[PDB]
Amino acid sequence: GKSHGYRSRTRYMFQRDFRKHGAVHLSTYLKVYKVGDIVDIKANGSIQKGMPHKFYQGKTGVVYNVTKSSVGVIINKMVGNRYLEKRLNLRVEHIKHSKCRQEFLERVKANAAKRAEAKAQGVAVQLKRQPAQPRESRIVSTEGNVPQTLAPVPYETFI
Amino acid sequence: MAHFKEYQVIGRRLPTESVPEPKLFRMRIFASNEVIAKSRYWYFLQKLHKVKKASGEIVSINQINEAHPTKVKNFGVWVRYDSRSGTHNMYKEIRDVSRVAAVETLYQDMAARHRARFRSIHILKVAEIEKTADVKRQYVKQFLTKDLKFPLPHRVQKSTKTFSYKRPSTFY
Amino acid sequence: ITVGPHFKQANNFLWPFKLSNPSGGWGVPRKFKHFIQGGSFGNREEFINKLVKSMN
Amino acid sequence: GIDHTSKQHKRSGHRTAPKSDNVYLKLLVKLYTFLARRTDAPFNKVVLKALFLSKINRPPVSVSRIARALKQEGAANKTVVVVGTVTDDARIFEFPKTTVAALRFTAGARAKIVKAGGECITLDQLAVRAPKGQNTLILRGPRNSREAVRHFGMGPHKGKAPRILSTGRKFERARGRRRSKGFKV
Amino acid sequence: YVEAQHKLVFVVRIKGINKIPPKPRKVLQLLRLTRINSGTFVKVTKATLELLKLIE
Amino acid sequence: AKSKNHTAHNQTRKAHRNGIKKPKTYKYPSLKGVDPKFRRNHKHALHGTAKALAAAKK
RNA sequence: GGUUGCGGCCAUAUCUACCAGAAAGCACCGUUUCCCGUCCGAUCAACUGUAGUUAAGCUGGUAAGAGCCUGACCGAGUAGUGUAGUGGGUGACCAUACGCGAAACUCAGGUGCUGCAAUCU
RNA sequence: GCAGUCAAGCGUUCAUAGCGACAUUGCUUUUUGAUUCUUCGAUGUCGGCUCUUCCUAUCAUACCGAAGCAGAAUUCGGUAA
RNA sequence: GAGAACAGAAAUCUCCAGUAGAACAAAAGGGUAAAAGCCCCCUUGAUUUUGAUUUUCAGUGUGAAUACAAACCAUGAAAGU
RNA sequence: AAAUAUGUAAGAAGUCCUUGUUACUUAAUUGAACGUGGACAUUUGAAUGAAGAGCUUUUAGUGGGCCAUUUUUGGUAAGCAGAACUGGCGAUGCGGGAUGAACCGAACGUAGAGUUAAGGUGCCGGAAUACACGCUCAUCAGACACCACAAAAGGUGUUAGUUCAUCUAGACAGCCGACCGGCCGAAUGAACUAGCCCUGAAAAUGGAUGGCGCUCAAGCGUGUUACCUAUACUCUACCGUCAGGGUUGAUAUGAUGCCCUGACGAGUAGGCAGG
RNA sequence: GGAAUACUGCCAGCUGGGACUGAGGACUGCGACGUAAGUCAAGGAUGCUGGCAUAAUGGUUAUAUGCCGCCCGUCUUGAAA
Ligand SMILES: NC[C@@H]1O[C@H](O[C@H]2[C@@H](O)[C@H](O[C@@H]3[C@@H](O)[C@H](N)C[C@H](N)[C@H]3O[C@H]3O[C@H](CO)[C@@H](O)[C@H](O)[C@H]3N)O[C@@H]2CO)[C@H](N)[C@@H](O)[C@@H]1O
Ligand SMILES: NC[C@@H]1O[C@H](O[C@H]2[C@@H](O)[C@H](O[C@@H]3[C@@H](O)[C@H](N)C[C@H](N)[C@H]3O[C@H]3O[C@H](CO)[C@@H](O)[C@H](O)[C@H]3N)O[C@@H]2CO)[C@H](N)[C@@H](O)[C@@H]1O
Ligand SMILES: NC[C@@H]1O[C@H](O[C@H]2[C@@H](O)[C@H](O[C@@H]3[C@@H](O)[C@H](N)C[C@H](N)[C@H]3O[C@H]3O[C@H](CO)[C@@H](O)[C@H](O)[C@H]3N)O[C@@H]2CO)[C@H](N)[C@@H](O)[C@@H]1O
Ligand SMILES: NC[C@@H]1O[C@H](O[C@H]2[C@@H](O)[C@H](O[C@@H]3[C@@H](O)[C@H](N)C[C@H](N)[C@H]3O[C@H]3O[C@H](CO)[C@@H](O)[C@H](O)[C@H]3N)O[C@@H]2CO)[C@H](N)[C@@H](O)[C@@H]1O
Ligand SMILES: NC[C@@H]1O[C@H](O[C@H]2[C@@H](O)[C@H](O[C@@H]3[C@@H](O)[C@H](N)C[C@H](N)[C@H]3O[C@H]3O[C@H](CO)[C@@H](O)[C@H](O)[C@H]3N)O[C@@H]2CO)[C@H](N)[C@@H](O)[C@@H]1O
Ligand SMILES: NC[C@@H]1O[C@H](O[C@H]2[C@@H](O)[C@H](O[C@@H]3[C@@H](O)[C@H](N)C[C@H](N)[C@H]3O[C@H]3O[C@H](CO)[C@@H](O)[C@H](O)[C@H]3N)O[C@@H]2CO)[C@H](N)[C@@H](O)[C@@H]1O
Ligand SMILES: NC[C@@H]1O[C@H](O[C@H]2[C@@H](O)[C@H](O[C@@H]3[C@@H](O)[C@H](N)C[C@H](N)[C@H]3O[C@H]3O[C@H](CO)[C@@H](O)[C@H](O)[C@H]3N)O[C@@H]2CO)[C@H](N)[C@@H](O)[C@@H]1O
Ligand SMILES: [Mg+2]
Ligand SMILES: [Mg+2]
Ligand SMILES: [Mg+2]
Ligand SMILES: [Mg+2]
Ligand SMILES: [Mg+2]
Ligand SMILES: [Mg+2]
Ligand SMILES: [Mg+2]
Ligand SMILES: [Mg+2]
Ligand SMILES: [Mg+2]
Ligand SMILES: [Mg+2]
Ligand SMILES: [Mg+2]
Ligand SMILES: [Mg+2]
Ligand SMILES: [Mg+2]
Ligand SMILES: [Mg+2]
Ligand SMILES: [Mg+2]
Ligand SMILES: [Mg+2]
Ligand SMILES: [Mg+2]
Ligand SMILES: [Mg+2]
Ligand SMILES: [Mg+2]
Ligand SMILES: [Mg+2]
Ligand SMILES: [Mg+2]
Ligand SMILES: [Mg+2]
Ligand SMILES: [Mg+2]
Ligand SMILES: [Mg+2]
Ligand SMILES: [Mg+2]
Ligand SMILES: [Mg+2]
Ligand SMILES: [Mg+2]
Ligand SMILES: [Mg+2]
Ligand SMILES: [Mg+2]
Ligand SMILES: [Mg+2]
Ligand SMILES: [Mg+2]
Ligand SMILES: [Mg+2]
Ligand SMILES: [Mg+2]
Ligand SMILES: [Mg+2]
Ligand SMILES: [Mg+2]
Ligand SMILES: [Mg+2]
Ligand SMILES: [Mg+2]
Ligand SMILES: [Mg+2]
Ligand SMILES: [Mg+2]
Ligand SMILES: [Mg+2]
Ligand SMILES: [Mg+2]
Ligand SMILES: [Mg+2]
Ligand SMILES: [Mg+2]
Ligand SMILES: [Mg+2]
Ligand SMILES: [Mg+2]
Ligand SMILES: [Mg+2]
Ligand SMILES: [Mg+2]
Ligand SMILES: [Mg+2]
Ligand SMILES: [Mg+2]
Ligand SMILES: [Mg+2]
Ligand SMILES: [Mg+2]
Ligand SMILES: [Mg+2]
Ligand SMILES: [Mg+2]
Ligand SMILES: [Mg+2]
Ligand SMILES: [Mg+2]
Ligand SMILES: [Mg+2]
Ligand SMILES: [Mg+2]
Ligand SMILES: [Mg+2]
Ligand SMILES: [Mg+2]
Ligand SMILES: [Mg+2]
Ligand SMILES: [Mg+2]
Ligand SMILES: [Mg+2]
Ligand SMILES: [Mg+2]
Ligand SMILES: [Mg+2]
Ligand SMILES: [Mg+2]
Ligand SMILES: [Mg+2]
Ligand SMILES: [Mg+2]
Ligand SMILES: [Mg+2]
Ligand SMILES: [Mg+2]
Ligand SMILES: [Mg+2]
Ligand SMILES: [Mg+2]
Ligand SMILES: [Mg+2]
Ligand SMILES: [Mg+2]
Ligand SMILES: [Mg+2]
Ligand SMILES: [Mg+2]
Ligand SMILES: [Mg+2]
Ligand SMILES: [Mg+2]
Ligand SMILES: [Mg+2]
Ligand SMILES: [Mg+2]
Ligand SMILES: [Mg+2]
Ligand SMILES: [Mg+2]
Ligand SMILES: [Mg+2]
Ligand SMILES: [Mg+2]
Ligand SMILES: [Mg+2]
Ligand SMILES: [Mg+2]
Ligand SMILES: [Mg+2]
Ligand SMILES: [Mg+2]
Ligand SMILES: [Mg+2]
Ligand SMILES: [Mg+2]
Ligand SMILES: [Mg+2]
Ligand SMILES: [Mg+2]
Ligand SMILES: [Mg+2]
Ligand SMILES: [Mg+2]
Ligand SMILES: [Mg+2]
Ligand SMILES: [Mg+2]
Ligand SMILES: [Mg+2]
Ligand SMILES: [Mg+2]
Ligand SMILES: [Mg+2]
Ligand SMILES: [Mg+2]
Ligand SMILES: [Mg+2]
Ligand SMILES: [Mg+2]
Ligand SMILES: [Mg+2]
Ligand SMILES: [Mg+2]
Ligand SMILES: [Mg+2]
Ligand SMILES: [Mg+2]
Ligand SMILES: [Mg+2]
Ligand SMILES: [Mg+2]
Ligand SMILES: [Mg+2]
Ligand SMILES: [Mg+2]
Ligand SMILES: [Mg+2]
Ligand SMILES: [Mg+2]
Ligand SMILES: [Mg+2]
Ligand SMILES: [Mg+2]
Ligand SMILES: [Mg+2]
Ligand SMILES: [Mg+2]
Ligand SMILES: [Mg+2]
Ligand SMILES: [Mg+2]
Ligand SMILES: [Mg+2]
Ligand SMILES: [Mg+2]
Ligand SMILES: [Mg+2]
Ligand SMILES: [Mg+2]
Ligand SMILES: [Mg+2]
Ligand SMILES: [Mg+2]
Ligand SMILES: [Mg+2]
Ligand SMILES: [Mg+2]
Ligand SMILES: [Mg+2]
Ligand SMILES: [Mg+2]
Ligand SMILES: [Mg+2]
Ligand SMILES: [Mg+2]
Ligand SMILES: [Mg+2]
Ligand SMILES: [Mg+2]
Ligand SMILES: [Mg+2]
Ligand SMILES: [Mg+2]
Repeated sequence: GKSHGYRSRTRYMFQRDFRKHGAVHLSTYLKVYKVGDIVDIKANGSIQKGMPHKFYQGKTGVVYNVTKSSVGVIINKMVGNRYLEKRLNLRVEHIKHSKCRQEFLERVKANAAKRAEAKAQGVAVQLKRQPAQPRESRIVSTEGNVPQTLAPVPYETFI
Repeated sequence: MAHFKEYQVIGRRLPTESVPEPKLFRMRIFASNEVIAKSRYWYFLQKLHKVKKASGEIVSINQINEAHPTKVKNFGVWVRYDSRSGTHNMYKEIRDVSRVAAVETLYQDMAARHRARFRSIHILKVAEIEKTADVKRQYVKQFLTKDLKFPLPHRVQKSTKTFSYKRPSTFY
Repeated sequence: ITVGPHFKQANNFLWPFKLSNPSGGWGVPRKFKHFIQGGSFGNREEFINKLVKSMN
Repeated sequence: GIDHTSKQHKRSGHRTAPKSDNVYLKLLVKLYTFLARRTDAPFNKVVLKALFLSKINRPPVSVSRIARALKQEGAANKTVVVVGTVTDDARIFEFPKTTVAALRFTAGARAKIVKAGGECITLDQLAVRAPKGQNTLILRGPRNSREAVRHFGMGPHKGKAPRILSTGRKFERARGRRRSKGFKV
Repeated sequence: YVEAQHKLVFVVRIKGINKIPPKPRKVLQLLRLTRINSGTFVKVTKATLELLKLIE
Repeated sequence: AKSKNHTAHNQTRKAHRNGIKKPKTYKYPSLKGVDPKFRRNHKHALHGTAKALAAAKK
């Protein structure tokens, strides 16, 4: 018979890390989650209550609810062809605080402060990001570095 | 790997804030063009130092013409090559008027008697044989003798008309 | 050629170029080996000009 | 050969002229096709499209729906346009004046429109008075009020209504309709 | 003198439209080469540079 | 007799014809599954901030 | 800077040995009426700060120390792996092309950082 | 089922005249399985008799090589269907 | 490991060591060390109400589960659970 | 502890300032949501593409599948059984692989001209009995992916190469008075490696590198050019389909028209349309 | 030391030979040569000459020749079977 129950195949997945076990520290409990927070989901084996199904491990979603010990998180999973809307009630030991968006705020805020530099001066803005570029012409000095010339090495057995 | 050129190919690791001015490295590469030679370069350098082409850059590439191209020379050729069951090293001697012409005939010989395609051959060193009498392989020595004359018997002359009106002769 | 600020829309304005097969062949026996090995199929760098021009 | 990034020889879903044969309807279109082409008026385009609609897409615009729209701030005097038939509604009492340009008006609609001293304009008359359709208020009847649209998308837990012939008890209230018999929906 | 690396590249698709894996197949569409022997210009950047080489 | 058992072959293909859609989001999402005594008190917080504009405008 | 109450991270903080520790604090320690807990005032409780003490707990240093943390074109562009050909090989396997790229090894360095409060030559 | 290779051992002595353990590379499809492609609007199902032809992995016969071939006999092998 | 009348391999008592090498009904895996283990004290949240969510899924049923609300209780100095 | 594959974000539904509501929440004008009024756009906050974006109803067939590369289970194995990803066959002709469901190339309205792919260019057969360096002589040589098999083990056949030993302090063969010497005058001895070929290599009608036949190939390895021709690519004419635009202001004989423009065209089961 | 030459590449450098095509049907466009009158190769072929009615040419049909082409219908993963 085939065996498909809830936590099957999670053996290595829900394991706590080598030399990290026991009680979970207080940074996890001392974190505040309001609605709209974008959180990463990773289960914790020490806490059995209110933990994600193994699917949502690694997924990231926006918390839609805040309750006593848990936060409801709305997540998007695909079934057939579409994404339906899943909402999980998960405890805080299983919730991270996602660094995905965090930098975007530190981007916008730096963008508005560089806007005042075109307001107080009038130079061109260059706000939107541009990907890495072909580089450029340069000159490489032979001074103190003269190219040392290599050949291929023959074949010899090392054992 | 078609009809051959020699290239000085000079390349280096990319410079870092830690280390500006990393060391330049030069290889002489026998290839058919600059795209292969540049690629050929990174092939061996990745067999020598820790560099990718992604991590490095090429500083220069320059063709090297023969200095005395109408002067007959005797060449030593050091070759590493993989064979069907193993990979081994060889010394061969080639007599020609350039290094290119000699590498050109090098790869054919490695194809003809050892079945060695280009990809399985490394050219370790190719240098001119300084004197005579330092020439090892005897198939070169035959043409080193004093006042060397030989015939070319049994002359076969390509025809044009598909029918010919006399029994031909080979007499040269 | 200079790339520059409006290259996105200047290039996008351009319909993709319909070209004939190379006049005088592809130079190789077999196209789908890489340029470095057997010819065509890859970045041939400056050698794209001899090809594209013969496909024009 | 092409690797096609979209489907060949696809036609757009929209109609072109109506499916109806009514020779007068076909004329009003010949009018407003011309209008919408040679004007800047977006109203003519809108009326043109709405002339091809099917009786399910042109639900009756009730007179009370016209009246409440005149109680809109700033639209009070505008001549209202309905590209379909207009119905009488006894449920109101004091109905204002205006003029209403429609395809058809029910007998109660027409006669009661005029009792308040107003005109029933017919769409070409409206076109001549308002070639750019200016100071016009276009009204639409509800198309989701329909019977058939009540049964659409009938799933478990969708709270829709089933196709059903008789109705009462004994009819589809037992197993699956309550926690007491089977499950509920 | 080490030249500036090239900012501009020309890509002509030399393969037919048959039997192509999805991720390359989608890329060739996004570079607007859906037909054999057709070509477009591409601005070289580590964004599009990865669109090449995957299309190689 | 014996026959096939299962496959996923061709299903990615079928699911990419019309497929894969998107979550089709709106502003003002549904409140489904939110604390009752939030959504209870939240009613009266809005019930009251109504009168505030049923006064101010006059 | 030491020291303590509550800490964050939870070995650069652990282990083993051996020394050093002024001031204050911590302890160790005296007490067995009362609340209180045990077979046993050992742990727990209460009284006292008085009778005594750095021996220990504790804090530091020392160790070609264990472990742990860190670095590197150390090994290694090696193992593996993504893409490719009407590449090689009877095969097993293997090379080359465009890319991604380890762990062991080795050399090297480091051995808690720090919050709120209080207190002390 | 048939045959290689290595050669510890057998053969008084002596690996290999003739053999051959441990292993290991194979061929064959007159064995049996494994499979279920063909045929279930039907390919007559055992054996024999009769007759032809093909195979060779040769029982005899022709010519040979080897022997632990004196002769005689035998054995191993080659060209041989 | 080192130690005590009979007391021996095995009885009960002691100290030191001991990251879990034990225990948690059971299959196996995960999880737990001032505990989730051992032991003791008190209790009946194995209760009421009725919705939502996860797995399986057609996003039906069923089984099992998670986070709440509204009561009414247990426990503890309490926060809590 | 990878590679590959995988969830999320990259804005006007944004970032903030203020302070009204409530029965929730707090030591509390603490919060929590939800509002009022207000600050900022120009690269509006990566690339690339968009043949337009969203939405709804209904209904056919199907619900035996199979194949290739790769990852992969059972099995000695199978043209065997069973999974993963993609591509295909089925449902599909075309050029190539002689032959062929699935391979390579390329997918198809009617045509002309050009050029090519995969594959080829002695003759069958369109296209160099082309150029170049070697190798190979087989009393079944060999001849090109899928593919229509051969292995261990041998070869004093021939070819290149490796290692160790001897040799100008004159060796090794040879002639001359084991060893030594004279002349000679540059190699020698052994163990190896892998190319082509040979042995290994036994089946039943007569037979198949596709066929003739090819031996400094018309074979094998390698290089360089010319050339041949697909329903593919480029240019143009024509038929149809879809899309966008103009137009009864007219003066006849069609506004379902007339006219301009761009793209596209495989198809079984099946749907629909125009006939 | 001063060239030459090869090789690769550019010219909005000048010229010779061949092939297929001539869609459209007053004028509207953008141009170029012009001191100008005006001319042009500038939003699709015109000029000239000849040849043909016992007929040139075009359709059909039979035969021949080069290359090609398995029996439809059906079920089937797969049928010329
Ligand atoms: N800025 C002028 C605007 O004009 C508008 O009205 C006029 C037009 O601008 C508008 O024209 C259409 C509009 O109907 C439709 N719903 C949207 C469409 N984009 C508009 O078109 C507009 O944009 C397109 C594209 O850039 C231009 O080609 C066109 O010239 C322009 N008018 O419709 C009206 C004419 O039919 C409004 N009054 C208002 O938004 C504003 O005044
Ligand atoms: N209009 C004509 C009348 O219609 C009647 O039917 C209409 C109603 O009377 C009938 O409702 C039945 C009713 O028959 C019967 N005597 C009482 C019953 N509670 C009603 O049922 C009502 O509640 C049930 C749920 O409990 C709903 O399913 C139903 O739609 C609702 N009408 O449902 C119909 C409306 O939807 C009779 N069937 C018919 O014989 C009579 O002529
Ligand atoms: N047993 C026979 C065969 O063995 C094969 O075994 C192959 C695999 O085990 C392994 O192949 C790996 C492959 O798994 C992985 N996904 C990609 C990688 N490039 C391959 O690598 C291998 O093949 C490439 C081919 O060019 C060689 O360059 C490389 O040296 C070799 N290690 O190496 C073997 C081939 O060298 C296959 N499993 C399969 O074809 C079949 O089972
Ligand atoms: N019988 C009288 C005589 O004896 C003769 O003597 C022969 C026999 O004694 C013996 O022959 C044997 C025979 O016995 C046995 N049954 C068969 C075996 N193959 C034969 O073997 C002999 O003959 C064959 C064939 O000629 C040879 O190939 C073989 O080398 C030989 N030893 O060896 C002699 C031949 O070598 C013959 N039998 C016969 O012709 C002659 O007239
Ligand atoms: N990317 C900016 C966008 O701006 C949008 O804003 C658009 C609308 O919200 C705003 O529309 C206003 C409307 O709010 C208000 N209640 C009525 C007013 N007449 C509209 O105005 C708009 O539409 C009218 C009518 O066509 C035009 O005449 C006028 O030009 C236009 N501003 O006009 C804007 C378009 O001009 C949206 N907020 C959103 O899609 C997005 O943030
Ligand atoms: N509960 C009633 C509500 O209270 C609101 O006020 C409460 C909060 O919303 C308000 O806080 C405001 C906040 O509204 C606004 N959107 C942002 C602002 N920074 C906050 O201010 C807060 O932080 C600052 C320091 O940063 C403190 O000095 C201040 O006391 C504090 N209330 O302070 C109050 C307690 O924290 C408003 N008055 C209003 O919406 C309503 O009356
Ligand atoms: N043109 C015939 C060539 O031989 C190939 O086929 C050859 C093989 O099929 C066959 O080889 C078999 C071997 O399988 C089986 N053991 C039986 C037979 N004794 C062998 O034959 C072989 O004999 C020896 C090697 O043993 C070789 O010298 C000989 O050339 C070869 N025929 O011999 C055929 C003829 O030599 C192909 N037909 C073809 O591709 C190739 O060009
Ligand atoms: Mg199982
Ligand atoms: Mg883990
Ligand atoms: Mg980990
Ligand atoms: Mg529990
Ligand atoms: Mg070049
Ligand atoms: Mg190095
Ligand atoms: Mg050397
Ligand atoms: Mg070796
Ligand atoms: Mg040497
Ligand atoms: Mg040689
Ligand atoms: Mg190699
Ligand atoms: Mg001649
Ligand atoms: Mg002659
Ligand atoms: Mg003659
Ligand atoms: Mg040509
Ligand atoms: Mg070719
Ligand atoms: Mg060729
Ligand atoms: Mg040309
Ligand atoms: Mg051309
Ligand atoms: Mg087409
Ligand atoms: Mg409504
Ligand atoms: Mg409604
Ligand atoms: Mg409901
Ligand atoms: Mg009814
Ligand atoms: Mg019941
Ligand atoms: Mg029940
Ligand atoms: Mg580049
Ligand atoms: Mg582009
Ligand atoms: Mg780049
Ligand atoms: Mg069955
Ligand atoms: Mg089935
Ligand atoms: Mg089953
Ligand atoms: Mg559809
Ligand atoms: Mg005491
Ligand atoms: Mg005490
Ligand atoms: Mg001390
Ligand atoms: Mg240490
Ligand atoms: Mg450090
Ligand atoms: Mg292969
Ligand atoms: Mg690589
Ligand atoms: Mg990546
Ligand atoms: Mg890295
Ligand atoms: Mg320490
Ligand atoms: Mg047999
Ligand atoms: Mg013996
Ligand atoms: Mg003997
Ligand atoms: Mg048997
Ligand atoms: Mg069968
Ligand atoms: Mg059978
Ligand atoms: Mg039959
Ligand atoms: Mg049968
Ligand atoms: Mg019969
Ligand atoms: Mg019969
Ligand atoms: Mg019978
Ligand atoms: Mg039988
Ligand atoms: Mg025989
Ligand atoms: Mg015999
Ligand atoms: Mg017998
Ligand atoms: Mg003997
Ligand atoms: Mg005898
Ligand atoms: Mg006898
Ligand atoms: Mg025998
Ligand atoms: Mg016979
Ligand atoms: Mg222990
Ligand atoms: Mg252990
Ligand atoms: Mg328990
Ligand atoms: Mg267990
Ligand atoms: Mg455990
Ligand atoms: Mg622990
Ligand atoms: Mg409480
Ligand atoms: Mg307030
Ligand atoms: Mg675009
Ligand atoms: Mg359907
Ligand atoms: Mg069905
Ligand atoms: Mg069926
Ligand atoms: Mg099968
Ligand atoms: Mg098969
Ligand atoms: Mg096979
Ligand atoms: Mg089967
Ligand atoms: Mg299978
Ligand atoms: Mg896979
Ligand atoms: Mg395939
Ligand atoms: Mg198909
Ligand atoms: Mg096909
Ligand atoms: Mg064919
Ligand atoms: Mg074949
Ligand atoms: Mg074919
Ligand atoms: Mg391929
Ligand atoms: Mg010919
Ligand atoms: Mg070939
Ligand atoms: Mg073969
Ligand atoms: Mg066979
Ligand atoms: Mg062989
Ligand atoms: Mg061999
Ligand atoms: Mg040999
Ligand atoms: Mg020998
Ligand atoms: Mg030899
Ligand atoms: Mg020497
Ligand atoms: Mg000699
Ligand atoms: Mg030698
Ligand atoms: Mg045979
Ligand atoms: Mg033959
Ligand atoms: Mg052939
Ligand atoms: Mg012959
Ligand atoms: Mg022959
Ligand atoms: Mg031929
Ligand atoms: Mg050759
Ligand atoms: Mg030629
Ligand atoms: Mg055609
Ligand atoms: Mg139109
Ligand atoms: Mg069609
Ligand atoms: Mg189609
Ligand atoms: Mg059809
Ligand atoms: Mg059909
Ligand atoms: Mg018709
Ligand atoms: Mg000079
Ligand atoms: Mg000079
Ligand atoms: Mg030139
Ligand atoms: Mg000129
Ligand atoms: Mg014309
Ligand atoms: Mg003009
Ligand atoms: Mg002029
Ligand atoms: Mg002028
Ligand atoms: Mg003029
Ligand atoms: Mg004339
Ligand atoms: Mg005729
Ligand atoms: Mg035929
Ligand atoms: Mg049938
Ligand atoms: Mg059948
Ligand atoms: Mg069947
Ligand atoms: Mg079928
Ligand atoms: Mg089957
Ligand atoms: Mg059939």
